[PDB]
Parts: sequence; structure tokens; C-alpha cells
Amino acid sequence: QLTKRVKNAAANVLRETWLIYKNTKLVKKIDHAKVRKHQRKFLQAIHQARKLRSVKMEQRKLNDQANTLVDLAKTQLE
Amino acid sequence: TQLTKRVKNAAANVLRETWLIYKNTKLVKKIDHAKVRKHQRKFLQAIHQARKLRSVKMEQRKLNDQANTLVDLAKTQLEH
Amino acid sequence: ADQLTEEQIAEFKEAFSLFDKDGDGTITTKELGTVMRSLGQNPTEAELQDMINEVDADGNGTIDFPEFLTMMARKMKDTDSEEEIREAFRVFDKDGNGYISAAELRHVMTNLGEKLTDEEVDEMIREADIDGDGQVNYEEFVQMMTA
Amino acid sequence: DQLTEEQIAEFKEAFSLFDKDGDGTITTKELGTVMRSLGQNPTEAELQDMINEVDADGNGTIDFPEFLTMMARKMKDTDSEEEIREAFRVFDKDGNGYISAAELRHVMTNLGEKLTDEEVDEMIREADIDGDGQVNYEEFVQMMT
Ligand SMILES: NC(=O)Nc1ccccc1
Ligand SMILES: NC(=O)Nc1ccccc1
Ligand SMILES: NC(=O)Nc1ccccc1
Ligand SMILES: NC(=O)Nc1ccccc1
Ligand SMILES: [Ca+2]
Ligand SMILES: [Ca+2]
Ligand SMILES: [Ca+2]
Ligand SMILES: [Ca+2]
Ligand SMILES: [Ca+2]
Ligand SMILES: [Ca+2]
Ligand SMILES: [Ca+2]
Ligand SMILES: [Ca+2]
Repeated sequence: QLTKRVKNAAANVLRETWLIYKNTKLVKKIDHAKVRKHQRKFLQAIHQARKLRSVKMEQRKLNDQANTLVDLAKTQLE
Repeated sequence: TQLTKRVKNAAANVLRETWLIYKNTKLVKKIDHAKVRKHQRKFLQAIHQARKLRSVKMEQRKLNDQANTLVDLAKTQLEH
Repeated sequence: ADQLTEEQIAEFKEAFSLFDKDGDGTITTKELGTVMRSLGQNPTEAELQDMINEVDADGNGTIDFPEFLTMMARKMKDTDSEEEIREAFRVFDKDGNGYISAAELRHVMTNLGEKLTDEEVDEMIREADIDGDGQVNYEEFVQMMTA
Repeated sequence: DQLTEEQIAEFKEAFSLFDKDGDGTITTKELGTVMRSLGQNPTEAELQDMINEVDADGNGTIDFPEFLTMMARKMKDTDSEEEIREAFRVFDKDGNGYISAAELRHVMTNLGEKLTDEEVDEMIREADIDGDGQVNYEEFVQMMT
């Protein structure tokens, strides 16, 4: 799930990147309001990607830490 | 492509039953035959399934290209 | 686009006649066979029937104009979305080699005026990078753009 | 899927390895002491997260039932994970971390199964996420689960 959210955020980054490009480079008259809208969406997605990746990274650390504790408990199993 | 997922799913069953056959045949003291027979049976079914779905997938690929040929022909009438 | 224009509908009405060889208002499996062979292919009877069946919404065994039109509307809609994604791919894939590199993705951003770290551009690549080769090919790109 | 009476009694003994002051609960400070004694130095936030993951009733500390329930789930997951590792080690006959088509063909032959070499190759390809033509551990895990 966390992985999904990460890839989904990065996908929005990519989709909005394209939409900004198209509306900026591939039109005769630039629709500035449309460009501002996608730019806002771009920034929201990038903030989200950054946020989710950070959580993922802290999660990997925590997993090894928790497994250390789990292994300690398992030392008592016969 | 739900089909492709079903294909991968069927191959996954083949692999799982292969392991369960190995385990129950090579990695036990006394072989439990009813259980070996069970995994052999599910192995066969999964194989039958993987073959069926792969066949469907291959034919769908051919059909996609044939149909797209028809679609492209219809599209010749679109102006610009 | 979601819906066909009046003009496209009229054009597809003309297109229908290309398949309806005998002008009876329906396309049959025999007619699809004639059409395919005229295009240099030789589908089996079962393949021709499959092509009829996937369009024959009312199940009466032949394709009428509204059935053909409905299918064509769906195809035009799909083609438009797939074509936009290809257009995007070609732009990101600056050198046309089939792989979007981290460098190429940077250039896109930078030309848009965006401010991403080189590390951040790298992370985006790795997230779309299914086969682990460090680059984004067309299929990986399509998955990302449609997710 | 459940702990035996013996395992429960052993985890009750394990609880005391964490409950440094013997008050019947494990606190964030106690996990700090445990982790440091094992050679690691988690931040306060990390220790808090490790408590929170287990603290079902949300009172800030871990009691024996909460600890035990978590351990039950970990033992369940460990067992399934260890089964899949065992399968992998067997299929990856040369231990190089990749199940080759040849390795899988041999497994089938040795089980007396009758798959065409093409069918075995097709299975390798259905499991082969990174396209290198062989199945690594992570690719195998995704298949078996
Ligand atoms: N006493 C002891 O050796 N504890 C331990 C060792 C390795 C991993 C986790 C815990
Ligand atoms: N008339 C004609 O050229 N038809 C055609 C050509 C290529 C692809 C599909 C259809
Ligand atoms: N399956 C399918 O696409 N049939 C078809 C396509 C175009 C025109 C007439 C029939
Ligand atoms: N998160 C987490 O696993 N905490 C924990 C684990 C084992 C023993 C005590 C606490
Ligand atoms: Ca006709
Ligand atoms: Ca019909
Ligand atoms: Ca390139
Ligand atoms: Ca790639
Ligand atoms: Ca305590
Ligand atoms: Ca508690
Ligand atoms: Ca190997
Ligand atoms: Ca591989």
C-alpha cells in the first residue's frame, strides 16, 4: 500500500509534468490559468512523493529495529 | 490485462505444488501418500490451467492485431 | 475524446460500407473474411467469428451500423488516450532510443523551470523502473501514466 | 496459526528481557536500554514508534498480552516466510541467488513431472520481473505469495 501511494504520487508528478509541458510548449496561445492549475497540482504531488518516500525510508529502519527485538524474544524458544 | 495476471497466478500454483511435492517426497521421514497424491493432483490442474490461459492469451494477441487492422481500415474515412 | 462528433459519425457511416460488401446493412463473418484477405491476412473461421462476436452487442450474429459505431467510438476514445501518452513519451525520451534516462527527465523538469534535486529526479526514475535497468522504457512509462 | 502453551510460557520469560524494572509493562525508555545493549541507538521517535506498533490499548506501554499477540503474529509470518525460503534454496540449486530455466527443468525431471522445456521456460518468464531470464528471491516471493 505504502509502495502504491509512493508510485501513485510519482505518477502524478509525471502526469502533471506532461500537462504543464503540453500547455506551455505545444499550444499556439498559452492558457495561463490552465498552466497555473497543473503547476499547483505538480507541487502538491511532489510534496506528496517527498513525504511518502521519507516515510518509506523510516519504515525500513524501523523494520530492522523491530526485528532485532523480535529475535531477542525468540532466544527464549526451545 | 487481467488475463496476464491469471496466467501468472496459474504458474504460481504450479510452483507452489511443485514445492509441496518436493517437500512431501524428499524432505520427510515417512512419506504421506494421500498428501503427495493431493499435491500431484493440484499440480496437474494448475498445469492444465496455465496451458489454457496461455493459449487464450496468445490467441488474444493475434486477434488484437487483426481487429486493429479492421479499425485502421474504418479510420481511413476520417478527414484529417 | 469521450464522444464522436456529428462529422465523425457520418464518416464512420461511410466506413461501414467498406465492410458491408453486399450493402445489406449488416457485416457478417463471411464479409470480414473477404475484407481481411483483401488486406493480405487469412484469419481462421473462429477468428473471424470472434471479431464479429466482440462487436455484436445484440447477439444476432451480424454487426449493424449502431454496433459498429459504438465500437468505433470506444476505439477512438482509447486511441486518443494512448496517442497522448506516446506523445509524452517521445518528448521525455529526448534521444529516441526507447529509454528515458535520469538525465533526460532532468532536462524536461529544468526546461519547465521546476526545481528538483538530481537525487529527486533519480528517485522518480527508480519508482517507474520496473525491470531495474535504471531507465524508463515505453511499457514502464505507460504503466506510470495510466496508474 | 496459534502459539502452543509452551511457546506462550517461553514468551512470558522473554517479556522479562524487555521489562527491565519488572513492573509488568515495557516502556519507551526500556526499549532504549534494550536496543543500546544490542549495539543500536534509535531516536526517541523510533522507540516511540516501536511501542506504538504493539500498544493495542494505546496507554503508552506494552503489557504481556499485547507483547504476546504481536509475537504470535510474528511467529506466524516467520513460518510462512521460512517455508518460501526453503523452496527457493531447493530450486536455486547452485545457490547463486537465481533460479535458472535449467535449474527448474531439472527439478521437474527429478520429480518425474512431464513438462515440456518450453512450458518450464514460460514459467520462468511469467516470474521474471526484471527480464534477466532467471528468477531471483524477490521475484520468487512475489510468485509464491
Ligand atoms: N543475547 C543475544 O545474543 N541477543 C540477540 C542477538 C542477536 C539478535 C537479537 C538479540
Ligand atoms: N485501403 C487501405 O490502404 N487500407 C488499409 C491499409 C493499411 C492498414 C489498414 C487498412
Ligand atoms: N472485432 C472487431 O473489431 N470487428 C470489426 C472492427 C471494425 C469493423 C468491423 C468489425
Ligand atoms: N514494534 C515492535 O516490534 N516493538 C517491540 C517488539 C518486540 C518487543 C518489544 C517491542
Ligand atoms: Ca452485408
Ligand atoms: Ca448485431
Ligand atoms: Ca533516451
Ligand atoms: Ca526500466
Ligand atoms: Ca517496565
Ligand atoms: Ca498498552
Ligand atoms: Ca541458481
Ligand atoms: Ca529475473
